[PDB]
Amino acid sequence: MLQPKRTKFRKVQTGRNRGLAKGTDVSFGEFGLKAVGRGRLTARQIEAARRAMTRHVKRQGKIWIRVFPDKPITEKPLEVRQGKGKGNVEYWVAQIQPGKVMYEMGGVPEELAREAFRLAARKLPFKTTFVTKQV
Amino acid sequence: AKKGVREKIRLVSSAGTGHFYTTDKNKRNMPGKFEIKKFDPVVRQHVMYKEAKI
Amino acid sequence: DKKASRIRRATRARRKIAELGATRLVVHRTPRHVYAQVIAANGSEVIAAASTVEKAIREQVKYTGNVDAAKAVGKAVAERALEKGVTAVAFDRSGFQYHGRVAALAESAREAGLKF
Amino acid sequence: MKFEAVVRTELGKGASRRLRHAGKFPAVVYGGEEAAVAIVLNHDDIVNQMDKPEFYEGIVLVIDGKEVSVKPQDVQRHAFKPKVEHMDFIRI
Amino acid sequence: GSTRNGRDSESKRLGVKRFGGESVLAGNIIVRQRGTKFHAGNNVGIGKDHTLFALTEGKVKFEVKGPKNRKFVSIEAE
Amino acid sequence: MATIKVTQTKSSIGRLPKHKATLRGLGLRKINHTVELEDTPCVRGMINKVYYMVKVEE
RNA sequence: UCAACGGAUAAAAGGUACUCCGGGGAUAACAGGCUGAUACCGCCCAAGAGUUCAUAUCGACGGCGGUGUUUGGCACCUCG
RNA sequence: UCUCCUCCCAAAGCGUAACGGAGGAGCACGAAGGUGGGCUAAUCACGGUUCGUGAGGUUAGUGCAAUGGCAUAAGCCCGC
RNA sequence: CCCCGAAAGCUAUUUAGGUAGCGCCUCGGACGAAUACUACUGGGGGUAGAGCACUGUUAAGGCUAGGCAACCCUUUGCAAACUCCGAAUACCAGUAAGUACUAUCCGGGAGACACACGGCGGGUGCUAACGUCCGUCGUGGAGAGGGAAACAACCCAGACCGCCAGCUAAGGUCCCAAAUUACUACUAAGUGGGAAACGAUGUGGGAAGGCUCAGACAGAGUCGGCCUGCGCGGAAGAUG
RNA sequence: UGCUUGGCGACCAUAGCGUUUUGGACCCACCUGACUUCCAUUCCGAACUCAGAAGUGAAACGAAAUAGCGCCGAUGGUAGUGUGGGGUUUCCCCAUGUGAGAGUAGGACAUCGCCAGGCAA
Repeated sequence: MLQPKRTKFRKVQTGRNRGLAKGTDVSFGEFGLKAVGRGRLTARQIEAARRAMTRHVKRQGKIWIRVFPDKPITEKPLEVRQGKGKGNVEYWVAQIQPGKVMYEMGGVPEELAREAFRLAARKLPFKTTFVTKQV
Repeated sequence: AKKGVREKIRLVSSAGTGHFYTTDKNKRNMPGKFEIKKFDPVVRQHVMYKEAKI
Repeated sequence: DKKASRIRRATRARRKIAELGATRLVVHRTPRHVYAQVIAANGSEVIAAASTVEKAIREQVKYTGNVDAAKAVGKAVAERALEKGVTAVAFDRSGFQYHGRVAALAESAREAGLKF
Repeated sequence: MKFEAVVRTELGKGASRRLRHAGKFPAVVYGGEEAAVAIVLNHDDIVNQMDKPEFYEGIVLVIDGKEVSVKPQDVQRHAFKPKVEHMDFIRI
Repeated sequence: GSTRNGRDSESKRLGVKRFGGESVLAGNIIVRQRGTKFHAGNNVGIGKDHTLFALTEGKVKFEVKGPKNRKFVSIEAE
Repeated sequence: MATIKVTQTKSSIGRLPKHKATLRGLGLRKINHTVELEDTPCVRGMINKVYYMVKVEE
C-alpha cells in the first residue's frame, strides 16, 4: 500500500474531482490502462490491481504505477455524534479523472498486456480502457 | 499567563517642575537609576530626567 | 566590483534626492580627473557641468587628480549653475566619502554660492 | 495522401464543438511566410490514415482548391475515446 | 474528544482603499498592507505600518517601475 | 441611432436583482409591455443583459 | 492572569429518587421519519484450495449493488 | 473552549460560520530606539595545524508564530 | 376599510427561546439625481483553470557523491494552508444616454435578532441525511392562480373588484380530462413506467479493416474490432 | 558630420546571462607611492583616502559577434467561466458572451534622451 512518506498536513478538506486528467499518454511503457470514469482510487484498490497484473505477466516486462494515493481520507468512528473535530485519517486515495493513464506495461506481448490489464481493471472502481503508445 | 518582569519606573525632570515621563526597565540589565535627556514641557527645555519609583 | 559597490552606496541618496525633487549636484571622481554636473529634478537633463577633462579647467590647474583641481571644478560648476539660475542644490557624493577632493569640490561650490 | 480541407469561417469553442458533433474536427495550418489558416478536416478520413507512417512524413491538404504539403506537427487527442480533437500541420 | 484548534485573529480590513483613477485628498489612505506589497511613488507617503497615503490632491495611479518590476502607487496631478 | 421597440415576453419574478433593475432601466413594467427606445450601445447592453426575457423589434 | 478577557458582588460550593412551579417536541430517552457509513443478503474478477482440476464445494486481494435488517448518524412528529 | 495575533476554509475588493484544518501571544529591547558612515548571505567545490579561492545568488537573515515584506536592504558592523 | 411593508442578520451580553445598537419596515420633514441599470475608460487582484519556477509530496530512467543511493539531469503526476502564471465574474472609480421618486440626511413609531427548502461555490459529514455550518441568488415565511397524481420552499406566474369574452406561460392534446393531426425513424422490453459493476450471436445506424470464384466462412460471401441509437439479464420485503 | 568613451537618466531580459573576439587617442581600469599622515584597517593602503603617472590593457570594463542558455511569443485548439436553458445532476451539456495556463510556429544578442571628452568632420 502506497502513502506519502511524510506530509505537510495530516488532514485535507474533501474538495471536488472535476476535470480531465493531465497524464493521458503512455509515456514510459507501450501499453497502459486508462481511466474512462472518474473516481477515487484507494491505495488498497491500487495494490490489488498491481498484484493482479504482476501475477499474470509472470515476472516478464516492466510495470509503471502512474497514480499515487496522496489524499488522506478521514472517517468519523461509529457511535460518535457529529462534531468535536475532524475525524481520523483511515485511508489514502488518488483522485482519478477521465483520461488518466494509471498503469503502464512494457516488454510483454500486447495480448498478455490486455489480459493483465483486464484483470487489474476488475479490481478498480471505475471504467478503464487499454491504450497503446502513440506517435 | 503573564511573563512580564520589566519594572515600571517614573523618570522625573531635573528641573523642579515635577514633570515625569514613565517607562519600564529590566532591573538586571539596569541595576542603577536610569538617566536620560527628555523635553520638559513646563520649562519648555530638554533637561536630564532621573528614575524614581511608580 | 568596485563600481557596483559604489553605485550601491550611491542609490539611497540619489533615490532620496529624486523623491525630494531637488536639483542635484552629482560629483564623479577618478584617480585622475574629477567631475561635477548639476542635473534637473528629472535626472535626465544637465543644467551645468565642470570637469578636469574640460580644456579650460585642465589648463588652469596643475594635476587634474589633485584636491586643488576639485576646488576649481567646484567653483566652475557653481558659477555656471548660478548663471543658469540654479540656486539651492542637493549634493550627491555618488558613493565617494565626503572627504578630500569630493568635499573640496563641495566646499568650493558652496563658496561660489550654490546652497547646500 | 491527400485530404480535402475547408477553411473555417466560424472559430472558438461553440463552433469547434459543433464540428466535432458533426464528425469533423478543427485544425490549423501554419509555417513559412503565409498566415496560419484555420481548416476543417473529416475525422474518420484523417484518423483512418493515422496508422500509416507516411501520414507523419507528409500529407497533402487541398485547402481552397490548392494542394498544400504539410507534416502533422501536433495532435490533440480526446481524453479516453479514440478520437482526434485538433491538429496542427506545419507547411513543408 | 476535542479540537486543539478553534482560533483565528480579527480580519484587518487591508487592501486597496482607493483604486486607479480615484480622486484623493492629501492624507487619504490608498493602500493598507503588510510590508511594501506596493511601494510609494510620487506624492505618496508610507506610514510605519506601510500604509500608503496621498501627500497631495490628485488621481491615484498604480505603476510597475524599476529593475525589480515593483508596483508603485503615485498621485498624478489632476 | 433610430428608435427600436422592445417587449417583455417573460415574467420578472425570480430574476437576478440586477436583471430586474435592467428591465426597470429599459422602462419595461409588465409582460407584453413594449417600449420604444433610441438604439444605443447602452440600450443594447441592457437588452443583452435580459435577452432571455425580452424581444426586440428593429 | 476582573483570562468566563464589554469586566453581574468587595465577598459564594454541593445534594434532591422527598421533591415543586413555569415552559419546550425550540431539546434527549420509546416508537415513526430521513440516511445507509456499518451490517445483512446478492453479485463481478478469479489468486488459489480442491490427488489432477479457479468455478462439485470454497473464494484471497479488490470491485458493484440490494434490503432497511444490525451498529450507527440526524433531531422531522409527539413533552396541555 | 472563552481575549488577542498569523495562515487556510473565504468563492482573485472588504467581510464571512462550525466542538472545521494548523500555529502563536499575554512580551522583549535604554538599544535590539534615532541618525551618519560602512557591509552583504545559505550551501557546496577545492586547497589548508577557523583560513584562502571559486561556484552560487539570498536557497541566508529578521529578538519571538505565520503571512506579507525587506538589497536604496527592513539583514550585518560602527560612531555620535 | 385604504396605503406601505419587514426580520429570523451583525455586534455585545451570567448571553444563547431575553435584550441593546446597528441592518431591514413605516410615518413626517429636508434634499433632488449626488442613486440603480447599461456602454465605455481607468484600477487592484491571485480565485477557477493551469503549472511545477518555490515549498512539499510522487513514479521511471540516467549520472554518481557516498554506502544501495544523495545531489543533479531527462521524463511523469499531486496541493485548502504550493505558485513561474492566471481568467470569467465581482468590486472601486470616472465619463455618457435613456428609464425610474432613487440615493442621502434629520426626526416619530416599530417589528425582528428560532428561519426553511431549492440552485450555484464551499467546510463538516460518507461530495449520507427532509443532516450541519458559511457565501450568494430564488421561492416560502408574509403569496393566492396554473403545472409537477396528491406535494410551504420545484416550474410558470404575482390575485383591487365584476364578466357564461379573447390570447398565451409552464404543462399538455386516446378515455377519466380541456385540446392534434400528418410524416420519418427507432424500441418489442409494457422498455417507456426504479437500480450498478458486469454479462450476452437483441436490434438500428456509421466509418474503416481482414479473408475470399487461384474457392473464403460452416460455391458466395465471411470474420473480427471501432464510433454510435434503442433495448435484455443482473433486479428479493413485508395490509392490497 | 560621424565614431567612440565618461557621467546622469528613460526603460527594466525581444534588453538578460554565457561564450568568443576586440579596444588604450582620450577616457576608464588596473597601476605608482603613502610616517610625511588628509583619511583608513574591529588585522591588512584590500577597501576607504591622499600624492602621483612609469607601465599595461593582463584583469576589469566597454563594444562587437554568437539563438548556447534564459527571455518573449502568435494563430488554432483546449481548460475555466458570466447569463439563460437541459441532463444521465459526486459530474456534465446546449445557446451566447468571455477565454487562459501549457505547448507549437516564430521573435530576439534592445531602443532612447541630456551633458561632457577624445578621435575624426
